[PDB]
Amino acid sequence: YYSDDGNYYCLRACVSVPVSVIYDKETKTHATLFGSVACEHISSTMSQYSRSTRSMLKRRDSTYGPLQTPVGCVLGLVNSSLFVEDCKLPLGQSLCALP
Amino acid sequence: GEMRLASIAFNHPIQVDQLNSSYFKLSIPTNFSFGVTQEYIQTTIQKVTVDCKQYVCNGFQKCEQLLREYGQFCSKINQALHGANLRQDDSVRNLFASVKSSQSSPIIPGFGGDFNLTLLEPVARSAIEDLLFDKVTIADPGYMQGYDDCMQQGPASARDLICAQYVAGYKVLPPLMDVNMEAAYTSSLLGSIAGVGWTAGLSSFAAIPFAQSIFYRLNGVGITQQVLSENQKLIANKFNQALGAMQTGFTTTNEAFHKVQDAVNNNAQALSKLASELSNTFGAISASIGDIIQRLDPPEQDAQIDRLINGRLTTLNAFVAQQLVRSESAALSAQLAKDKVNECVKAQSKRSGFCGQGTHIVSFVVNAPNGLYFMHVGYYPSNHIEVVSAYGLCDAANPTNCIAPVNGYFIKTNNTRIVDEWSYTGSSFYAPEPITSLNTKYVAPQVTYQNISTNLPPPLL
Amino acid sequence: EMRLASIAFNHPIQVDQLNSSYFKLSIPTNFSFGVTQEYIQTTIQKVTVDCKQYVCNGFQKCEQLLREYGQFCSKINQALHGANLRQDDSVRNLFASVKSSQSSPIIPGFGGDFNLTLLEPVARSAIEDLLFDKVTIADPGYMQGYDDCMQQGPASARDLICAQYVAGYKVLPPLMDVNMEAAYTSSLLGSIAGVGWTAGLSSFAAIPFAQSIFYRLNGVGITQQVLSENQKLIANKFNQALGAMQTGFTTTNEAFHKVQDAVNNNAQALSKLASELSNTFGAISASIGDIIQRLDPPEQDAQIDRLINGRLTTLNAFVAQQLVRSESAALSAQLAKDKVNECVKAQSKRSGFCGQGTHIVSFVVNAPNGLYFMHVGYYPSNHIEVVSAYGLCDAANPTNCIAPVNGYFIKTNNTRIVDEWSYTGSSFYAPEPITSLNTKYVAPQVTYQNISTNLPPPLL
Amino acid sequence: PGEMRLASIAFNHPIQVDQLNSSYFKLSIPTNFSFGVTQEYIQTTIQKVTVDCKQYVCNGFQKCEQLLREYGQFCSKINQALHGANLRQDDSVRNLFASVKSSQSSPIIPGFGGDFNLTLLEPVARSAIEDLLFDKVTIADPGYMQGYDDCMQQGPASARDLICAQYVAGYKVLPPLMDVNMEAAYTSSLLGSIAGVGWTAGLSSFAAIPFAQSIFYRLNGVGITQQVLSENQKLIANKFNQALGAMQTGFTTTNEAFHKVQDAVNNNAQALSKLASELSNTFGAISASIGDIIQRLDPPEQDAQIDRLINGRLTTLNAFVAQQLVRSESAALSAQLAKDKVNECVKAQSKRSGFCGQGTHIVSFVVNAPNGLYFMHVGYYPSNHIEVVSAYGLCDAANPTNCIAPVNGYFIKTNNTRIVDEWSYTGSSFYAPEPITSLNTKYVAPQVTYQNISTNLPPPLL
Amino acid sequence: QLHCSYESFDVESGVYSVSSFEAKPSGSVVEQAEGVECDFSPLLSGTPPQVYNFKRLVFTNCNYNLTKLLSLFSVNDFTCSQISPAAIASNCYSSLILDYFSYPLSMKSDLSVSSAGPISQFNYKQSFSNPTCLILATVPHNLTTITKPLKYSYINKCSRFLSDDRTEVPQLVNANQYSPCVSIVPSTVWEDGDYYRKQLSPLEGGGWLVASGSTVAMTEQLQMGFGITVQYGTDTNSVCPKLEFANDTKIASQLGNCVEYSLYGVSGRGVFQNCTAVGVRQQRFVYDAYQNLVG
Repeated sequence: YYSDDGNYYCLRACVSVPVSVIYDKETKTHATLFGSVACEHISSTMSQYSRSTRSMLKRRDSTYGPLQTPVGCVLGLVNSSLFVEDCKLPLGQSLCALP
Repeated sequence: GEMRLASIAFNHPIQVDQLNSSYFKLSIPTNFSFGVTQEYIQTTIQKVTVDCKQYVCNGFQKCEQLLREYGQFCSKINQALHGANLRQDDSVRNLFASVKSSQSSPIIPGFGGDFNLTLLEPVARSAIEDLLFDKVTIADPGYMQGYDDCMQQGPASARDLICAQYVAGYKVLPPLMDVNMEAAYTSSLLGSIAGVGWTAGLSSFAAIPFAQSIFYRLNGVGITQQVLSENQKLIANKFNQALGAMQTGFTTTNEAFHKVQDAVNNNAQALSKLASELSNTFGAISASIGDIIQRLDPPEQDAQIDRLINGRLTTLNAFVAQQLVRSESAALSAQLAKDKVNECVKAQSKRSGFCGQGTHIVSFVVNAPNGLYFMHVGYYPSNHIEVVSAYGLCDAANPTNCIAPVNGYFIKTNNTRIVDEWSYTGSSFYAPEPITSLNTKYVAPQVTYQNISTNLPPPLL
Repeated sequence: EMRLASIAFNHPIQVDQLNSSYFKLSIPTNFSFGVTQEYIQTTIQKVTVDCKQYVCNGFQKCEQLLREYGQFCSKINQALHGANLRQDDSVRNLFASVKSSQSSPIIPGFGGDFNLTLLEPVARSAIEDLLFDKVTIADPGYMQGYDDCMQQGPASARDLICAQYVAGYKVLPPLMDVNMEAAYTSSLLGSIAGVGWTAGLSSFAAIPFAQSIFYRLNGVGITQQVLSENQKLIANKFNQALGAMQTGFTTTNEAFHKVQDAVNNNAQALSKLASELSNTFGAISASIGDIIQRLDPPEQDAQIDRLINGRLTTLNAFVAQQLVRSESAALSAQLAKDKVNECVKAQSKRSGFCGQGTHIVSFVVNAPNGLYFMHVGYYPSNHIEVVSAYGLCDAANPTNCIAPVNGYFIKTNNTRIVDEWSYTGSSFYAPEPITSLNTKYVAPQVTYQNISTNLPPPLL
Repeated sequence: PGEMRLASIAFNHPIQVDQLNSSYFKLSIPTNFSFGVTQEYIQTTIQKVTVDCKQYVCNGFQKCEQLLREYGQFCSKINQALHGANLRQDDSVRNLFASVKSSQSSPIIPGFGGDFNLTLLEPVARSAIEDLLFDKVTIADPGYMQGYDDCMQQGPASARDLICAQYVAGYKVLPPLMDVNMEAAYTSSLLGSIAGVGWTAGLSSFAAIPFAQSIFYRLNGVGITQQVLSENQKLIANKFNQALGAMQTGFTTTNEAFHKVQDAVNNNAQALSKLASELSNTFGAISASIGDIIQRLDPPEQDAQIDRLINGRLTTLNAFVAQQLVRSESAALSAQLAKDKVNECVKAQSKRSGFCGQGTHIVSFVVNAPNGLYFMHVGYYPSNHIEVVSAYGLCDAANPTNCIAPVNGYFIKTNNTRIVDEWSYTGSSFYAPEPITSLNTKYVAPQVTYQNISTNLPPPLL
Repeated sequence: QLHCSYESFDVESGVYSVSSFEAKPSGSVVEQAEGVECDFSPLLSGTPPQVYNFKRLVFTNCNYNLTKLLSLFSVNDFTCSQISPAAIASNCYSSLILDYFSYPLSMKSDLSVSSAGPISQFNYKQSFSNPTCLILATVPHNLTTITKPLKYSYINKCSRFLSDDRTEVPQLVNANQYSPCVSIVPSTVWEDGDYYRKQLSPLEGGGWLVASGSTVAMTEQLQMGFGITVQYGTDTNSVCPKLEFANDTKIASQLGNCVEYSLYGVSGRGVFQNCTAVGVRQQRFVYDAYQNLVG
């Protein structure tokens, strides 16, 4: 838009953050991925918001910071640096997600 | 504990360093094991038909008159479904034509000698096929007692979609194949075993013991005959252990098994999608035609009926299209099964690729619902060692005397029983032996052949 | 009254397994040539759609109404053009394998004593023309074209091709040109004689057809000696199988049935389109001009809009159907290409592919929208059981051991052979003396017979 | 330019060779040859995507949230269908790679293949050839990392990527199952799986012999005689390198396999773009925007317009799922074809014809490509064919039971001044006469078409 | 068009389809009539009927000029459904049907094809299978052969009492037909709210027929209403506007371009040829399975 102050401004509308979750049915536990958004926009609670609570993540993630990964920022994933052929829950790339 | 991030492992191949000059490093396994893989090839779609009058409405006169305007849609629907069912039965006959053999061995208990052979029928189908049917979660079968299992002359706990078949106007057509005849066809394939060897096998029937056909196949992959004679009981033991693992094979981590279960699920899903649509209003006051008739003056009544009829017809059209697609994919899959019966089963194969990944040795097939289930016996190498080897050998006194190994390699001897500096080995297993005319052939001379100045028996001079 | 009956189950001939160093062996004592046939479709007829004329016929009210939907037609035309391009690609790819770097000239009397009805009437072939005559397809397009619509022709024409100019349809011509197609099938006949004598991927043998047949027969384990004795018999049985092709164009021949259904499917697609021109969507009439003549324009285009929308919907359904068929044809064309490069260009050992009678040479001819294959095959008969051994050895010297090449060792039942054992071909019962040509030295085995007297290979 | 020219389509006639009467025949044999290359693109996957079924339909406006509840079960069907399709794509990749890996391989070093140029060697990595392919590809930049912060206002105003439009549509583009470096390692292992190729099927043993040595073995596998090969070794390597060097000019729009790669890229792009355009597609609703219809309508009217907007939006999602299911299945079938080619066209020499390049078969190679695998097949092309006199076989006239026939070649009347013998042997693949010796022949049953030789044959001497 | 179809200024090379030529058709010819001038003279005299006493005219085989008919009355309401009001005068049909009755403008609220009024409940209904119209009009003072009713009147009830004297069931009028209660109701209603009953026989299924009606004051000049509907036939389409064929050219052969035509009011466009006969005679028009005229 051209403003009446004589300056062009541009508009990118707004964006949303995709989310996905890891569900381990065998232990009945879970962890999550915020994708491409990166951990610079991640905080312990969300002001945005996608669901009425985030507390199910907080059950263990009250004690941990967000972790950046090559796919994206995650919660509760832990850096174990293990090498495993098939986690049965791959995140794509060289990422994997052990039970 | 918290889930753990991890790298995906990459298994590295064993490295073998390249060497220059006239000789080279060679990698050979020193141990092996039998093992199995399995495959499920679906060959058919369950055949169904649809009463196109009863799906839409149920004898109310007003909708019948309204339906007459659209009666040609039903004719298209019925014809399309009929043609789809004809294709399914064409594929069955075509498959069976290759399954049948002109001749076979009789089959008795104790077949296969020292091999255990749990696949033998309980004369029958087979214990393995019955385990598959028991593990499968499929609803109780149609035809008998049928309609009286819908009816009050039975348990109140029945939950079969088959009873709902008589509400919805669905008809499930019986399979063409007849399970008793099907069991006979699988035994006929077992009767062609022993065997595929001794030329193409397309005329003559060898009629030899099963164990003998196994030794033939093992010699066909470069295992020396001498090793085979010394290890005969060992081979039977390792083979039976691989076969015994089939009792743990009916688990959810077995992908072929999982595919069988999902073929069953896909058929059930098609019918359940259809059942739920009977209650789906299209903005109509009710899903029941009789209810809207009872509640409405007829000039307004058929506005509601019309909305309801058109949505019902649309779901039938989508349903037919879905079936046509599935029918075509099944036909293609059936062709693949036929190819494997005429290749992976009827002969030993050198192709790799097809069959389980362990070279190829005899494979078997059994009946599975809506398809065939294959099992592939295979050879898995282990404990590889590196050895010195040469491209060939030739007499240093006469450059035209040149030989090269047949189906094996010339290696420097590491064995105390062989006085000769070089020895022949099988290619599938480490098995050094003296070089003799039976394991070698004359070849044109080459610069990389070793110049042997003393003792060579082939040629002696 | 119709009769209830059991489905028969043919039982395989049973052959008893035997214990010890020898075994029962089943061998045929007679055979017959026979044929099987297949139809592999390779193409879908190519059509295009005028997207203005299908919906409306130049009425000006609909022209302006149609403009709001003009991008749908652009998608429709583009999708159809891409489908047609794929059909042309498959044709060129197929022909690239059909062609050969070299071929034999072809003359009448080719194949010697073999009858060879497939030879062209120099032409296409009599067999291809029989197929074309049996097919019920409507008279062909392009020339004379427009005069089979127009009053300068018979009143009895019933071609959908005239209706093509009403509906705005266009049938694109086939790329292949039937005369070039005939040249390609003769080029395949010129590659015959032959496939043998190693890979055949460089050299061209240029030998008589009969010689290539004898070579193929020896390639399936028939002994050479038998082949020389029965040469006229072989030609006679072969011609009987070939003669049956005149009865092959019947409705019980499934390959023939498939050809007719390919024609039916193309015709059916167009007939569905034609019927939809009369289909109202609750509109007062199927004719646009009629509803225009009867209505004030504020009301008139409510009727026109309903009519346009349903007409567009049928075009969308039609395009989707064509795309699916085009893809299935492309896959089918790949299968045909494989058979030309396997079943036709070489004898095969695979079973499976080709007609079920081992494999011996197969032929292919043009069929509408595809290729029609014919497979010569070998059918065994009159099986007998014989005594046979895994091998033979020298009883005086255990390292002298032999086993048959491309055949078996059986106890002799023949009065001309003094030796207790005899060699046979594996395709036919034909006992003969054991000589070094038919055997090879092998490692010793416990099941080999110990021969204590007369064995010529090794003599000692 | 002038007027266009109508022209006939040319028909290339096969070289004619006469069938011939009696015991001898004309034989056509090439006198020259060249290496050449053919190539294929086999797609193996569909890009994996998911769709937020609430965000695509509406932007979280509350009236939609209330109305959407009536249709909530449609979304579950949509999500499940897409999820299963994506699962199948991942399974196909894992399945393929299990056959791609070798139990053992040669290390890869610079200078591999001796005199062969080998531009496929890694920049120790991918390969120079793979990089040429990826640069020729026109695909939009990947997300993930830094991902979203290249979409956000701190970036260029000129981005037009469907990838950052992903955060508007409720779209999610799933990451590929494998890291590109692992994929390169899988094909590095295939390069190192060459040699053994011969010496049986090679199934477990690893011969570990030089690449040039394996080539000569393959050339004897097609009937080229060893004497010829030893004379021409440098020449063969040079012709091979000329054919190999042409791959740097192979990345043009005239290369049909390359064109198929380009189409694969735009099949994925097209699917996503269709739905971006559908966000603006009013269904006769007052506006395609929910907020517009909220701001201009009394709520009893407003809800009716919202429902009309929702119905068409759901319909395009249903159509989209059907489209994805078809594509996923075709990719699975294509992946199966690739698997067989790895186990035939790549791992070993094949005699089949048809498959692989159209020039017999000699070694072939495969590289990574977007959404698939790209093959190259080296092939052999014959040239300058001549006709020669040839015989079905030879026998001793004095001892008719002594009959022989050539192995992997043909008996020809000699036309060579170094051979005093009236007959000579040449390989099936090339014209090059040689003396007839026991190594090139085998004993056969007698036949009437064999020549009656009354003079001199060394195999048998008598 | 090719560039527009691909939305670009540089289309990829190829061969591509474009829209077909329109083929320049010849100016029109007709086969309409012979026939005789319509006979609408019954409308020129007497008292028009009470709404349940309808008088109907049906025309076949004849030629007309409805605007001359219309000039005889002043129309205060002309509307139509499924046809423009002008086109009903210009279109040829298998029949032309007119219903006429007396009708005050003071009751005009009860006549429309969609009306819920007692006039439509029990006295008149019109089918929607035909595209009829409607007319409200009054009589000029120079039409002395026209006469008027003492009061305008209609039936506002027509139902049958159940034989047990509690339950009662309405008998709504059938489209294009008189209600059954006309057999007991008087030719005019003598007083507002008059009602009558008839015991019904066991042959009639029992019960009592019950009917009633209402009246409206007379006016200085008569008010009238009309219902008009038309029927399209196939070979029976003999009712048309008077021909304009004079001072034109010989018809119908041209042979020639695919000329527009009307034959007996059946519009279409096409070319004719002198072919052989097919059966069957006197059906005129010949058709294929797709509803396209053959000849």
